[PDB]
Amino acid sequence: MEQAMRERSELARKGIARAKSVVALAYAGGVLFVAENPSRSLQKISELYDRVGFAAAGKFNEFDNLRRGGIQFADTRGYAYDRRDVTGRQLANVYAQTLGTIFTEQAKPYEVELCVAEVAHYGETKRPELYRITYDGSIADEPHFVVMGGTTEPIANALKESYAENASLTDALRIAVAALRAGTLGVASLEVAVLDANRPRRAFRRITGSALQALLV
Amino acid sequence: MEQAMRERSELARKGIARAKSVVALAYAGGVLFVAENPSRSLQKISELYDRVGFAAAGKFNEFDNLRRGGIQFADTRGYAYDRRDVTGRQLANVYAQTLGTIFTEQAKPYEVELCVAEVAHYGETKRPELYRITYDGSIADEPHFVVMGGTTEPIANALKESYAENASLTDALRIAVAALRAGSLGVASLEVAVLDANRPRRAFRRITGSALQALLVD
Amino acid sequence: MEQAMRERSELARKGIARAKSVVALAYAGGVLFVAENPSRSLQKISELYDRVGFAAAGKFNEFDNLRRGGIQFADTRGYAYDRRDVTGRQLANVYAQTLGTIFTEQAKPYEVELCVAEVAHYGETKRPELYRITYDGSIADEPHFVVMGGTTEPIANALKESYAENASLTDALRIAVAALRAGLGVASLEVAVLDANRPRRAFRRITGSALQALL
Amino acid sequence: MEQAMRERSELARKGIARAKSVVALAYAGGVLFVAENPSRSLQKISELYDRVGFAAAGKFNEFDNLRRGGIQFADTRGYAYDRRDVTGRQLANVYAQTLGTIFTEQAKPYEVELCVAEVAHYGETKRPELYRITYDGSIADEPHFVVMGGTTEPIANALKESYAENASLTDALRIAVAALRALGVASLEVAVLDANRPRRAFRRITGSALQALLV
Amino acid sequence: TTIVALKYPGGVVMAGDRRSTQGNMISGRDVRKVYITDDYTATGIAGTAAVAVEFARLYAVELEHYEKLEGVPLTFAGKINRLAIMVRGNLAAAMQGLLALPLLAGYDIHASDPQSAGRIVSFDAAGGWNIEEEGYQAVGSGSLFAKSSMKKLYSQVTDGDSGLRVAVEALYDAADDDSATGGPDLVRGIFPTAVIIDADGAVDVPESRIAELARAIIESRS
Amino acid sequence: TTIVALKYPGGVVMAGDRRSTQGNMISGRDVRKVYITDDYTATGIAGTAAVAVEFARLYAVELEHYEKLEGVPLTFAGKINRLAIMVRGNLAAAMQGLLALPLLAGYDIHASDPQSAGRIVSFDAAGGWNIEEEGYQAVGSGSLFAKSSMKKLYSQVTDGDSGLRVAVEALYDAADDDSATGGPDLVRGIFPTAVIIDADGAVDVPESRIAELARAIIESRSG
Amino acid sequence: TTIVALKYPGGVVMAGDRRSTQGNMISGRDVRKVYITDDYTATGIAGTAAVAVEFARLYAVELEHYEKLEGVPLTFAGKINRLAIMVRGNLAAAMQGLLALPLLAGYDIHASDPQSAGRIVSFDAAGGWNIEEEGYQAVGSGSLFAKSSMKKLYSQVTDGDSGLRVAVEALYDAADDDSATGGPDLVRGIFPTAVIIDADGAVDVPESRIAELARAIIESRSG
Amino acid sequence: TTIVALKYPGGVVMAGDRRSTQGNMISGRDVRKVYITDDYTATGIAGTAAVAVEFARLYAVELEHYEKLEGVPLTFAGKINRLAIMVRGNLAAAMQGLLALPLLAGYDIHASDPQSAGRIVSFDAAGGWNIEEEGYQAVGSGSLFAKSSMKKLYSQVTDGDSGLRVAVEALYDAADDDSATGGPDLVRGIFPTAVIIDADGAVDVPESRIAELARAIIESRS
Ligand SMILES: Cc1cc(C(=O)N[C@@H](CC(=O)N2CCCC[C@@H]2C)C(=O)N[C@@H](C)C(=O)NCc2ccc(F)cc2F)no1
Ligand SMILES: Cc1cc(C(=O)N[C@@H](CC(=O)N2CCCC[C@@H]2C)C(=O)N[C@@H](C)C(=O)NCc2ccc(F)cc2F)no1
Ligand SMILES: Cc1cc(C(=O)N[C@@H](CC(=O)N2CCCC[C@@H]2C)C(=O)N[C@@H](C)C(=O)NCc2ccc(F)cc2F)no1
Ligand SMILES: Cc1cc(C(=O)N[C@@H](CC(=O)N2CCCC[C@@H]2C)C(=O)N[C@@H](C)C(=O)NCc2ccc(F)cc2F)no1
Repeated sequence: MEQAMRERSELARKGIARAKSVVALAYAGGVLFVAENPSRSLQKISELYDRVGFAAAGKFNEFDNLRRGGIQFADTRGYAYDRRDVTGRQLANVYAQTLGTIFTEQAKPYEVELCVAEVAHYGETKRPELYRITYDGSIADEPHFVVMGGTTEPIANALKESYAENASLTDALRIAVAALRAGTLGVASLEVAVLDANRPRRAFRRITGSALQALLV
Repeated sequence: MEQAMRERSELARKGIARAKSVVALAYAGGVLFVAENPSRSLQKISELYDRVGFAAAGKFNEFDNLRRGGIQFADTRGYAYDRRDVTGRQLANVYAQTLGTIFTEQAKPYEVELCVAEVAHYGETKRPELYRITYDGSIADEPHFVVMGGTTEPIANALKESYAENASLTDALRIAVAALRAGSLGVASLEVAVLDANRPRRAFRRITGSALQALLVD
Repeated sequence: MEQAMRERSELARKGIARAKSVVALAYAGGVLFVAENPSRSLQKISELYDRVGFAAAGKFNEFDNLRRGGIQFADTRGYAYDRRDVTGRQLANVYAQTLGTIFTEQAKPYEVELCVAEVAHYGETKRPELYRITYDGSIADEPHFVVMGGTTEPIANALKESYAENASLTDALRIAVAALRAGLGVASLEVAVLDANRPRRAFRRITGSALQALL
Repeated sequence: MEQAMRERSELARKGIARAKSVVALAYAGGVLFVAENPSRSLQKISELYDRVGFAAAGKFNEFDNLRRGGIQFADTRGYAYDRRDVTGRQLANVYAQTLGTIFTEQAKPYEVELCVAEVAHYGETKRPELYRITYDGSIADEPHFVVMGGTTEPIANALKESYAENASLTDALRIAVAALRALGVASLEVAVLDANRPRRAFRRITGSALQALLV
Repeated sequence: TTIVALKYPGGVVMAGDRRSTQGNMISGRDVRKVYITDDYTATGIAGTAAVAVEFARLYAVELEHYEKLEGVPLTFAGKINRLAIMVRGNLAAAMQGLLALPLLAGYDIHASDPQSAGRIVSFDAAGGWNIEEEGYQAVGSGSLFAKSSMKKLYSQVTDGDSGLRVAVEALYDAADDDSATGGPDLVRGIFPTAVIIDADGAVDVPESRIAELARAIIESRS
Repeated sequence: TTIVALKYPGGVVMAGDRRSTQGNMISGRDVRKVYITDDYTATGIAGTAAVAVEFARLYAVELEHYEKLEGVPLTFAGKINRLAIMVRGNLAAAMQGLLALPLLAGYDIHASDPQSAGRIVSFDAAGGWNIEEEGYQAVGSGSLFAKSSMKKLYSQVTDGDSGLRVAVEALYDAADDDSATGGPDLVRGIFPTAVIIDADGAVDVPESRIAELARAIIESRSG
Repeated sequence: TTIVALKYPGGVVMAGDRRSTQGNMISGRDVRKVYITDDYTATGIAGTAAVAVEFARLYAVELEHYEKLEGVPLTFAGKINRLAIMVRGNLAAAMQGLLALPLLAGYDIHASDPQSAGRIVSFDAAGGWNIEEEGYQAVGSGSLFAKSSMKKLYSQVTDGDSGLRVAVEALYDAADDDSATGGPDLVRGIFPTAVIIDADGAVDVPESRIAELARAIIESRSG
Repeated sequence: TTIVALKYPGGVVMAGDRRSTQGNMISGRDVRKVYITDDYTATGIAGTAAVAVEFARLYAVELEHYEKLEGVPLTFAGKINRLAIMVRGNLAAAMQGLLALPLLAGYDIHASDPQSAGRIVSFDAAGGWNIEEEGYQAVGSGSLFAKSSMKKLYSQVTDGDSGLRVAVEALYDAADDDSATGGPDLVRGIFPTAVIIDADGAVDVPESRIAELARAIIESRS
């Protein structure tokens, strides 16, 4: 029993440790996702729902399976009730249940770490919410930032000394890429997006290409 | 768990290492597929959809199951939505999920490596896209070429120092055949095909017989 | 995993290596099947479809299973499309898939080796096709002959030395019986032919005094 | 994999080794089944169909399940087609398939050995056919006799030394009993596939009549 | 039946008659057709008594089920969608006589203005719904009479009290012209039930108040 | 439609017309209704064209399927029973207008006397069959005409040429009295299809032989 | 009901009336029948209020579902096929009185010429669709009147604002001849709803603009 | 609707009208009823517009599906079998009004004689089929008119140009007697669609060529 679960835990951890790292932090305009991703078309950050965003680390097919399941959950609940009943807390909760089931019952555990974020609805005053779901269904409520994958202690500490609330978009971005480096890196090796509390309905936005370049400098 | 996934990984990897080699290559007119293959009718390169092609290394019946599954998926999406909604990205994504599941839950993992390629729709300007999907669901977006099966380091090196994005069909073909030899060769031992971005609708086209001979010689 | 597949592979290979041998070779008239076979009623060679024939080596109940499954496939596809859509390539393809599944998932792997052959339709020019499918679903395209069962090496070499394209029925038959011996009269032989000169059903058995006359 | 299959093989092999023995042989009047059977009411020899008879050695409940499944097969096929389409080779073939499936898949392999025999239809001239299906689905086509169960080699030897084609009923019976000792009416189950009866060839030879024959 | 609902400054009121019939025969005098379905919501239901009550019961259990599972109550929009889905699910039965046709009155705690946050939602037997912008609405065999009354009396609604008065007098006119709607029964002491909902939640209106208003309308007419 | 079948010494012959209709309208002129179902048997079917043809194709596949699976062809009795089972299976559809009423002719290689090995089997829509002992049979909308014709002409049947003559003439009478059965079309060259079966197997009668017999019948009846 | 759509240079407009009935009885004065279903498409459905709304909502959800799952929206063709599939799915209910008949207006961000990137797609109850090439379309009980009116007025459409006036006018005529289509209600201040779509996306038309167009139409047709 | 198909020396031509109705009301002027279903095959379908188009789309997808799965296209006999099966599969819905009656035209790359490799196959609603041997066929509400026209005009079919002209003229005669088949529209410039197949494949006939043919026919009849 306990040996099986220690093995599953280790296989998973070693999976996530060997993955490229990801950071999502609260900033003045909402929440920022910055991910080490050289791919041209395969994405690790994603929209879940109107004000709810998603980012993961680990094995791509597994956390993409989870992203898709989450979009299914969100759209279904929004339809059967109302759009405004879909919340980040809910999706973190279902991811917790889903990953716990996966971790105890599936042939192999998912080598995955997940971050669900929510910003306020348009015109409302509400602190952004970050949640981290680890491979075994553990769920953590985080106030300022979330760090996932690779070697996290360096990046988390970098942020812990450089993170300041109400940061602007460029400041927050540079703090995030700086923390990532502690673990040369520009448009071609980054996937960036934001939950932008200023947009009226769909808050998820990718910042790519000329825009991202402009913001890095 | 650890030993099980350990020797699953070893069994797939070594199955693929003993299989003939295959090369997919961006060239001036689209994508070129060249596979070491002695059969006249048994195929490891195949059309998937209008502008999307497929190549595989490893155990034939397994990558053929996968090829058939992919044709099923593409024809189904195209009919459910419109043909223009089928992309190489989608097929690669579905292959990574499928092969991940196979790898963790099937009696034997599949001894296969897959390449999905896509070229521009007719009249459009879009650099080809090449995707590699390995036995465990890992997926990699690649810029110029993909090498699968057998001993890949030599062939990748030959292409890295020989590759030309703007080569002609003939040039790209002899580059690919050269690299395949450097990984160890005529019409009777090759399967060649192309995703031709110049065709109006279906870009997939095989290059057989005296035509393939013409491309090899002079 | 590695343990299991090693065991399954060796069980299959030992089974087949203990079984009697079978040869199929292309000759001027079509395809010739010759199998060492002492039974008078139990058969190792079979018709599949109009121009497609089947030969198997190993455990009878298992390759008879796969023979019935092939006939099911052939007839069902021919009814669903047209008779001419059925090919040896696709029968061989589905046997590849089937033995692959069997080999990895049945309680015991099948101890069988399979050959599927096609000849041209009446009045057309098409080199015969020969396919060899082994117990793990591996499939091979062969131009001249296919050897299955028992010690395949002596027979394969004998055929490599003695095989000539477009032999006579008599000469192909002699070459075959001779390569077989390297690892035999009427009463110990089952012989059949895919006869490209038959109008629709090419499969024909050469039995009794007719076989004797060519021996 | 090879472990399981070895243990299965020798479990069934030893089971059959311990069982009483059964012989079946072709004679001038059809086919004769003679088995050692102390019971007065439990049968090891059975009619399957018009001209098709069944005999078995080993564990009773298992070869009785197979006997019943065979009758089911014959009555279903004769009904689904015509009576005349049911052959001994058809029953022997499906017994092969079944015993193979049992052998690889059942919780315990069956400890049985089966003989299926067929005599000519009334008024025809057809050599009796004898089939022997072993515990692993292996099947064999026999021209003169089959021995099953217990120590088969003494009996096989006796018959190979004492067997004569077209023997009379009383003689074949004598030789058969003799081979079995290598045994009176109360210890013998004896039946015949009588090729001179119009429809159903199977008839037991029991009690007084059996004694008159043994005398 | 007549169920009525109307918006007044800072709240909403809903009121329903007490009559049950089978054809022409009076089978009940004291049935309740208006239910507090949660702290900020009442549903009045016309149709088959059993299906109506079943709807109210199920609906309240459903809204609270969500609230306990998710830690927060459904938005008003979601509450509407769940009632509407219930009605649509019953259409097949409703065509065979088992009809539940609801009317929703709520107070939206999330709305901007705590004086216009009152909500009245009408439904049709397919589950179609509409949020009533003109201040009042009614359902049931007497709903036309009730609506044509409130059309004239609605200018008198200035607070909870006058709104309840107009609601009970609408129910009165309904009873005057529809025999399937019960009027105030002064002999037995049975009167329409009513709920009023404001920022402080939904509350049952004391019978004695409705009786007072009924006696005042009755006296007024004679 | 009219399909006819009849025995002649040492074999059997089956012929069928070529017409396809939708009410009064002629929708087809060259349809084929008589089919070599295997080396020794032909089935001809009347009713709805799609279901008729479907039956013929599936029944042929079934016989050859048994023969390949078992190494031996079904007995003639088994062939009958399989056709009857198919027919019974179609009954509900047949009552809703998807009708298939067949007629079977063949040569029984396992019969006693090659002198009387020809077989004519008729069916009804519930799947009942009967092995005709009086030498001829017909099915389809023109069947009673063709059978009364053959009732007068059968004594003229002494070999396969006479048998094929009598069957073409039966079809001719049938088309003469039943507008849903087509007669010979001399303008277009379309004549009934015919199978003749003996110990050497079932073979198609070339169109030109039917043409010749047609012209003989016409000229016989005009003068 | 009357819903109209038409193409103007560079864009499309769609407008719908506000009326809900049960038989003769007016059960709604402010219902919304035209909906922005994605950033570049609007859908307007006639039929049973409940099914029509449910369609608009579920369709928007399906389009955004695809966009989130695959990182890119459906092609316009795909969007059409999904609406058609929904309608076909509802057919049996619609033949029992739960009808939803949509009219689709859109701007194709992948069309060749942006000035004619406008798209107007009409549907029938079976899910058959046609992309309208003569520039306008209408659905609902008043769509005949609206379409004849537009046949006469379309030549005046030279831009978005004249397209909006023509759409409002078509709805006016419709309400003039069809009691199940509501006209502008000047006492209550309720007017048709309008969506307009160009390269910058789909935007709701403010009620005041529709009100001005309506009052102009009314004064025009008066003294 | 009217769809026509005819063989000409070395190929085949199919053409269809453009009209869509609902009873007497004209609901479509430019609908397409003839579809290149693969490199050597076109199918035209009469009946319920939605069902006809669905049949063409799914049919071509089925043929290409087989091609990419097996590496080789279905024989012509196999394409016929598959279309037939689709129709028989739809019989139940067809009885209730979702009808789809196809006409198949093709060029058999495996036929013996290239000059007679053209194929025309007609179908009935039960899935029965027939390979036409007399040169021409038609389908839809106007097909009797079109076939009776072609019967007179077919002797003039000596090449693809004559074949195309005779086809368009049959569509013209149909539209002249069947209000559910649309004639050439000169005001709008809408003309029948047409596809021609020979050894080089199946190709769409440009609208302007159909227009020239149309005017020549009208002229010739005035
Ligand atoms: C299929 C069927 C219908 C009926 C029926 O007509 N049932 C009557 C109700 C009735 O006779 N009853 C007395 C005993 C039990 C309880 C109840 C009170 C009804 O439903 N009549 C309809 C016309 C009606 O009056 N509906 C009013 C109403 C609305 C909402 C509500 F909650 C309660 C109500 F009574 N019975 O079976
Ligand atoms: C459900 C349905 C039935 C029909 C229908 O009546 N279909 C006609 C046949 C017809 O119009 N067709 C032309 C296009 C296709 C092929 C075929 C030839 C039929 O079935 N008619 C019956 C009454 C008939 O004539 N049957 C004769 C017949 C018998 C056996 C056979 F094999 C073929 C035949 F045509 N249509 O839809
Ligand atoms: C089975 C059934 C049908 C009906 C019915 O007639 N339902 C009416 C709608 C109605 O009475 N209502 C008021 C309260 C509820 C919601 C809505 C506002 C309808 O559907 N009438 C048709 C004739 C109609 O008016 N349709 C207009 C329309 C079109 C699109 C849209 F989105 C909304 C609409 F109201 N009731 O039960
Ligand atoms: C259950 C049902 C049937 C109908 C109906 O009659 N639908 C009409 C089609 C129609 O009104 N439409 C305009 C808007 C949408 C698309 C289409 C173009 C039809 O099917 N009519 C039949 C009689 C017809 O005219 N069919 C011609 C036709 C044939 C083949 C083809 F591919 C397309 C066609 F329009 N509506 O609901």
